Amino acid sequence: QTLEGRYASALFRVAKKKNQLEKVYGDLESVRNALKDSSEFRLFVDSPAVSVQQKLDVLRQLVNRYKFDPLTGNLLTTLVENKRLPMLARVADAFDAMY
Amino acid sequence: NHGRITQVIGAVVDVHFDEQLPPILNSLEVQGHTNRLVLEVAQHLGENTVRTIAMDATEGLVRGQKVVDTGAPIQVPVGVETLGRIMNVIGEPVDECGPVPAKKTYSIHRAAPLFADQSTEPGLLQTGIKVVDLLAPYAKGGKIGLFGGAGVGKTVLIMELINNVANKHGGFSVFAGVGERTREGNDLYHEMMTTGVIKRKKLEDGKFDFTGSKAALVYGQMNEPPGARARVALTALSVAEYFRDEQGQDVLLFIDNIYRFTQAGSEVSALLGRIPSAVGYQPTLATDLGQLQER
Amino acid sequence: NHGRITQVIGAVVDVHFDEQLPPILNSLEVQGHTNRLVLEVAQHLGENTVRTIAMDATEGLVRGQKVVDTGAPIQVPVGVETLGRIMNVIGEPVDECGPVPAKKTYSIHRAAPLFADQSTEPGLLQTGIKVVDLLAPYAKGGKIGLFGGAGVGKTVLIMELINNVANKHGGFSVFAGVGERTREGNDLYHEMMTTGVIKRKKLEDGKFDFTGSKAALVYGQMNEPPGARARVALTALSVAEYFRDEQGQDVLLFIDNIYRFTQAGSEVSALLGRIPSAVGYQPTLATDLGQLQERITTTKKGSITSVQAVYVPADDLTDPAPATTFAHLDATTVLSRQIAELGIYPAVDPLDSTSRMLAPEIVGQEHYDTARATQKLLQDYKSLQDIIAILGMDELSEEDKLVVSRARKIQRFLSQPFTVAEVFTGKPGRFVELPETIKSAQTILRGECDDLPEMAFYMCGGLEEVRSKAVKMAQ
Amino acid sequence: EMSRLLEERIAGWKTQTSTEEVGRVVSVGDGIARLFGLEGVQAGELVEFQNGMTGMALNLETDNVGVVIFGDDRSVLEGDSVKRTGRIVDVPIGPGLLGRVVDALGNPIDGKGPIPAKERRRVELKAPGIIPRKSVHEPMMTGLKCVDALVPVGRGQRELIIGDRQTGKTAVAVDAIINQKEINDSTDDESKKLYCIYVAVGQKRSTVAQIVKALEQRDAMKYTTVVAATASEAAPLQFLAPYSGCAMGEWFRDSGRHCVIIYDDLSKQATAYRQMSLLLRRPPGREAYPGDVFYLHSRLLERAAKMGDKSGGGSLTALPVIETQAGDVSAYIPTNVISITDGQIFLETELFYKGIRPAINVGLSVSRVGSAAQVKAMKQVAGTMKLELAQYREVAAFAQFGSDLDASTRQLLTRGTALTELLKQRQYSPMKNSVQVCVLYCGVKGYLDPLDPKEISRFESLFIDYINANHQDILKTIETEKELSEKTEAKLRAAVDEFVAMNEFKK
Amino acid sequence: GRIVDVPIGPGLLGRVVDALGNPIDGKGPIPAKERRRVELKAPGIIPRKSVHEPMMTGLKCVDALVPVGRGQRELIIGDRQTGKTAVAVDAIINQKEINDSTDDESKKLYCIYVAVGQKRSTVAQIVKALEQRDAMKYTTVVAATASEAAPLQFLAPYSGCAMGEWFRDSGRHCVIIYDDLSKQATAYRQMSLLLRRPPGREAYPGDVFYLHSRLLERAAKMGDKSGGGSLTALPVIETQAGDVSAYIPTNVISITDGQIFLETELFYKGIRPAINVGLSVS
Amino acid sequence: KISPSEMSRLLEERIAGWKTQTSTEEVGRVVSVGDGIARLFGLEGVQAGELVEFQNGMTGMALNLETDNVGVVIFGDDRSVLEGDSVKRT
Ligand SMILES: Nc1ncnc2c1ncn2[C@@H]1O[C@H](COP(=O)(O)OP(=O)(O)OP(=O)(O)O)[C@@H](O)[C@H]1O
Ligand SMILES: Nc1ncnc2c1ncn2[C@@H]1O[C@H](COP(=O)(O)OP(=O)(O)OP(=O)(O)O)[C@@H](O)[C@H]1O
Ligand SMILES: Nc1ncnc2c1ncn2[C@@H]1O[C@H](COP(=O)(O)OP(=O)(O)O)[C@@H](O)[C@H]1O
Ligand SMILES: [Mg+2]
Ligand SMILES: [Mg+2]
Ligand SMILES: [Mg+2]
Repeated sequence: QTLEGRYASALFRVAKKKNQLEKVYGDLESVRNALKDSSEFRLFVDSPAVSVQQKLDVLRQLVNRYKFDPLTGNLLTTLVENKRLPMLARVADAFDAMY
Repeated sequence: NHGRITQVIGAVVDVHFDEQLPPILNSLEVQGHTNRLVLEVAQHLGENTVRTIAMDATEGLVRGQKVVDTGAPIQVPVGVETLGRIMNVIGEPVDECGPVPAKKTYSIHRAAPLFADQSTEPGLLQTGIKVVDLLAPYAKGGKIGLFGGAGVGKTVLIMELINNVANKHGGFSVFAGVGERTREGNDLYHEMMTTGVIKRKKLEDGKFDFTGSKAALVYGQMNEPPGARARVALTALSVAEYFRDEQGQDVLLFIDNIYRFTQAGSEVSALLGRIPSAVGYQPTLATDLGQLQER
Repeated sequence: NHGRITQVIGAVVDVHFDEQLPPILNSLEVQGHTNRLVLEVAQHLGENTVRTIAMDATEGLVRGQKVVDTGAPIQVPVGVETLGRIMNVIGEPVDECGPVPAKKTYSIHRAAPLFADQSTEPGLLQTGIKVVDLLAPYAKGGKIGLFGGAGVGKTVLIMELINNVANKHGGFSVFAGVGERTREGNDLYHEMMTTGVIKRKKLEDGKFDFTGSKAALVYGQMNEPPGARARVALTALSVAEYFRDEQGQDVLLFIDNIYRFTQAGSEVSALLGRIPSAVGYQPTLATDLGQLQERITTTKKGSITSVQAVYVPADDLTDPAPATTFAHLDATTVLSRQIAELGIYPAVDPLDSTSRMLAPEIVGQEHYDTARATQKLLQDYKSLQDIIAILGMDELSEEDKLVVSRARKIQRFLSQPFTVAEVFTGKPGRFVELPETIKSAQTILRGECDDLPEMAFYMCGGLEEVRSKAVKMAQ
Repeated sequence: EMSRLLEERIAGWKTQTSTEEVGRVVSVGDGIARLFGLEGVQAGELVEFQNGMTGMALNLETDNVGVVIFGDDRSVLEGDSVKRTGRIVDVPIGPGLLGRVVDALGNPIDGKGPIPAKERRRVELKAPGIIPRKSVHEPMMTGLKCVDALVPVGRGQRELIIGDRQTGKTAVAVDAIINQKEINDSTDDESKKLYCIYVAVGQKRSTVAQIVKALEQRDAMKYTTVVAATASEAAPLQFLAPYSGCAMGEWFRDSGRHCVIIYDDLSKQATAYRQMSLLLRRPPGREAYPGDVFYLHSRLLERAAKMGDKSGGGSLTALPVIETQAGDVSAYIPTNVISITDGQIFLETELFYKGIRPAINVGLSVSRVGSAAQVKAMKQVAGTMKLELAQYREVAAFAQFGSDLDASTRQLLTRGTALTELLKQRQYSPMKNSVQVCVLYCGVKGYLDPLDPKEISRFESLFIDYINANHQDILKTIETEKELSEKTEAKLRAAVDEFVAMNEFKK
Repeated sequence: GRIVDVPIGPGLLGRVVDALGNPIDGKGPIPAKERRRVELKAPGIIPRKSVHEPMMTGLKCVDALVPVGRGQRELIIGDRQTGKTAVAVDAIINQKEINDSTDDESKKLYCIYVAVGQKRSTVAQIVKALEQRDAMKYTTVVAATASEAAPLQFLAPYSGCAMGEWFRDSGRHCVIIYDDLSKQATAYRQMSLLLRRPPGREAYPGDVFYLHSRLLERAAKMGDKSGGGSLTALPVIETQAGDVSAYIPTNVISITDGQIFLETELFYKGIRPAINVGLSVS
Repeated sequence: KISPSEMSRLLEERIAGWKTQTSTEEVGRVVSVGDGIARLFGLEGVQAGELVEFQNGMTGMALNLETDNVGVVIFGDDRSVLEGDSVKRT
């Protein structure tokens, strides 16, 4: 329904369909834990001083430096393209609320 | 800078830049179509996006079209070379006589004179007309209402004021047409060329030699969009401020019509989505009229 | 329970609680602040978030400050200890005489009395004013309205009613100042200390003894935010409800102006996220007023007489505020600027004014008949204003000329010099009983005073003064 | 945990973390700005932008901060850095502003140097209460006959100067300012001296310059400071300037010094507030004005007060000015202000076009304070003058029939016409109180009834010069005793007789 | 699962109840077993007939120059303090003689007084005036006062129409009076604005016409097959400055079978009731 | 508040790494219809005041270019047009 609901439903569908579920689930859980523990990733998401290019670059570096599937990377690129990165944590809860 | 158009809503163009946004009131030149299009910034919105009012028509524009930032507001030329010519809000001439070869350019958005640089001694203006100097004496630095339409002899009064102030006080004059009828502008131009207020002498090669004249013209045509009709009086006002400051001589400014300027401001405020005031007018009415009249 | 301020918009504060929410109308105290800022809950918004209206200025608040829930709504003290003492909306005294040592406190918000607990017994008041005693008799135990613009004499009329009623009352009384000038508040305080309505005494040890007082005071004035103006009348109503419930004694409540209370809502609802109504007023313009007025009512326990001054912006009686307020009143008094420009004071328009206690089953048939004859006369005079202005009195017949004479005479005769006006008028006050008014009106209507001039009825009270003034004017 | 990654890629991430004292602009437009950051910012706090421009932290949303810019929206860009000054909006006060023109925020413009600083009293403070306040019991010498006589202005009062444009409002203000020179120079004690403040809001800059020049000519800037927020200036500054002037006067009020503040015109301030409100997308009301206009003017005016014996004893008058449209005072803003003030001074265009200047009507002009704001010497005369003018106003409907009318009516018309021609005054020519008393004593004793109306002007002037040459003792006795005893009254009658004897007039 | 409904029957007669049938007289509950839905479809074109029986108002100008029938919907429109509630209460009081001198329910006229926006003091005064004349054994009252929330003021007239439809369909004539309807419109505006619905003219919705049409079209004169009952309506409207060019008066004038205008000039000239027999029609 | 790109048929493509953006600047898909107005997603390249053509032969004028959609006025009735239709530039 909601924005995070839309993104979570799309990810749930595409994860149940093609790739996996446990991989993306653990990825979202790790991301949420990093958001709630680092205390700077949250500000990196919320701050507007960070350019879209720097955002995408940091996201791809996080992709490479961690166990990461391309579906979550496309999700993050989409949320950046639509100015919905602050809705990451909420979206994660939806992906955790489907369990 | 270089940016891209993100959307077009009639005469309201929203543009995107990658870095170093332009300040407000700056000018932006569109690249990729004829009929040179100038955009005046009016509002920042976020996402490195700005909103702009167009000085001309927006038909034929495309999203992603490239835009350049001039780095300063609309810059009108100034000098004794602007005498006898006609000019639009963006300084370009519309008299089909060549370009204005001026050695200077002034912004149309200039801060008013301060409290210190202002004269406390008022003084009349020796026109040379009996009824005026007797029963309704004018003043320097003043603003004179002229309640009268056509069929009364207004244009001849205008030309007489110009000629008499140029002869005696040695000061030039300026005429601004704020959304005037075009045939009226042609009639005024021909009447000026006839009465000697303008001296358009042909040259051998085919150019013109605007010798000692007594008035510049700045026409904002009725067919022009809102944004142009609202920024015409400032153009003529800067052209006159040039003579005031460096030349140091008294000048006469004629605006025909002040109300039309108010209408243009109200329209521009309605396009940008600002909530109108009491009688439909904009909420920036007195402020804009003061930004104008305090100069 | 502790909470955090998340958002601040002028006189509105959105707070966030973690564990448990407070109900609506509950009071919240901000801790990291100079004064005692109190917040009244108004809404719930989800995410354990709450919206509140501030009873004082929000300058100095921070997104992160701590807030404490008191667990109950605003509590105002009650008793005979509030008498002879000023108290703001949160009960804090601003009289500079000590604290209020009252035992019991009532909530600002109370449900109105029920249908069965009402007693509509018709009585009358002795105001001493000719116009209201004749054409708009005031009802003992009912609501009374004084409608007018700015500069027509509402405050002077309320002060006159205070001098002519409250001092001769015996029971208790209350005055609520809702968006009025602080100057007149101090003036009323000192006039009350003068007339003995407030009996202040300074003990040797700095304490005070207000024993003997018969009037409380509640003041939320123009120098206050809207939240501290939309909750003052409720404070005064609690203070009066205590008297007419437990004490069981008649009380007089005076409100200046009630319109300010609605105005505060107008400058609040925009911030609470509500769609505006016709003239920017609230959609809650009627319930927020009816919930205030229905608490004012005579019951089987006691009685509240009320005298409310109702502002009328731009002299427009079709405004939603006075239009709604008209439905809640038992007696009405509409002041006019057109009549004040003629020097007539009180500038009461006797045709727009009306009442429910004018029927012959309450007042006699001589009173009723005199009032109705006077109204007919004044309406017949009003009907000729256009033709007099255009053409002139000469076009009129003789009956119409007699009508015009008697109408001007009875207009000028319904003009009384009050006692409180002596400071800017000089002429002494004139209390007037009802039978003298009725006899004078009967004589003027019959034709026993056509010989007299027109300027002999101006500020004279009875008729003996009119005849003496005509004698002195013959010279 | 992962901060090294952001520090490596963003190249400067560690500095943008502390959003508690530094913020970043996001949007700009219509005088409003949005900031991200400044979590520890107070409401009403002053904020400093990158290019020296300033603003007020108006709204504290959940994440963003809505700011009002004290300037034009061209010195503020999206991306600019924003700091905290750490204090609420404040202005300087005390001695040091005297003789200095300043903007709304205490920044000078007359080009004479910087200004010293107290602890910088705040702007939107709360007014006093009921106990420390006191009733008005002493006057404010304005220097106008009609005002000082019939519409007396007290010291601790709020009287309104209301009238259409081009009627002599600023003239009344500047005369009130100028009349205080002799009273101030002759005392050297700040308890009796009266300073002043003149706040211009939306007024033309040329007029302010002319006023300052006229005050400097007459040495009336040793004790005045001017606060200019003109039409070219932004709307927030017009909205402020009244509050800044009142904050400057609160120093005199609390100290025990007496000050008078003049507002030119308040309606302009209301218009500026309407602008700022409509640009914040707020819902309009009557004439598009919001509901917070009454609160604006009432916040402003309730500070004018006469403090008590225990709060120092100071005072603060206020002579707000309002421009109507076709004399309509049944409008919204005039009625909003009439409900706030303690009086009213009306001005008409008919009387101003005829020639009657000052065009102060007297049936509509009122004053709640009244005689308490007068001395006994002026009471004894102004009572009779007010009564006679009331009679004249009553019986002027049938003035053309004066031949058909009795001698009483003709005498009333003659006395009223003489008084009406006596209330007239020139521009920048006030009068002392004793001189006013003497002139009105001459007037209300039939010495002007036979005299022709047009002569009454020069008569007055001559009479003044006479009493400034020989009868200075009478003037000092009136100024000291503040009363017209029988001895001074007889002396004055003898002087008037000698004057009418030694001088010739048309009748 | 229940749609909002109210009780109906003769148990309401002599009782004062709120918008939902809950009593407020303070004497006992409501003995009624059958309920009725509040919002309902009005009766169609076929189960109706022309108006032929009169509704004796007790007044002279009304009964003579502005007659009223049984099955009619006649508006009582005027300014404040002009004699509208008095007209309605006289109409109620005139029926006690007609009802006492019979035991045929087909000829008796029962009455319903709906008080929207009024204060409880006024409703108590009206109840007292009716009890003083024994005019309550055939009336009931539905009090949705000012302290009562907006939804009750919005629902009270429909509750009264539901209570009267029992008489209409049972073959017993009834007359229902709405005091004032405009107050109901104001309550509806409040509810709709607080539900974030968008406004229209004078901040009202567009559904005000539907609101009053829904309400007044339920008044009808049924045929001999549907019993032959009736439900007369006498709504009341308060205009401001006599402006019947406003939005609510215009609608309710265009959906009624008559008008009884009341003026203040005539009220003070001596004409009481202040019925302007020119504008008033039937 | 949702964008045409945020509907739950395209995000199933973006999330799946589908990069089938080869749909030219000429072709777009109708997103909304009503009262003689249509709102499209695509046509990044259409000029203001330009004519566009629908599946069923009807034509319209593009007036309100926006960052996420394109506003079109129809030279006919809306019964012909329905959500999901294709639009091409002339
Ligand atoms: N006593 C007076 N005698 C002669 N002229 C006067 C007098 N008082 C005022 N004036 C003249 O009236 C004119 C207007 O003066 P002033 O500026 O004080 O009026 P105003 O109401 O403030 O006009 P504005 O609306 O522009 O502010 C001036 O030319 C002034 O000389
Ligand atoms: N026939 C009548 N004769 C004399 N007086 C009447 C008559 N009818 C009504 N009145 C008087 O008119 C006044 C108003 O009564 P009523 O209750 O009818 O007011 P209204 O028209 O319903 O307006 P509102 O209820 O809003 O105040 C009362 O004083 C009443 O005595
Ligand atoms: N009886 C009266 N006699 C003389 N003047 C009056 C009288 N009543 C009112 N006024 C004048 O009208 C003004 C009304 O002010 P106020 O008493 O505060 O009424 P309001 O509250 O309606 O503004 C007073 O200043 C006074 O000069
Ligand atoms: Mg008052
Ligand atoms: Mg002025
Ligand atoms: Mg009624």
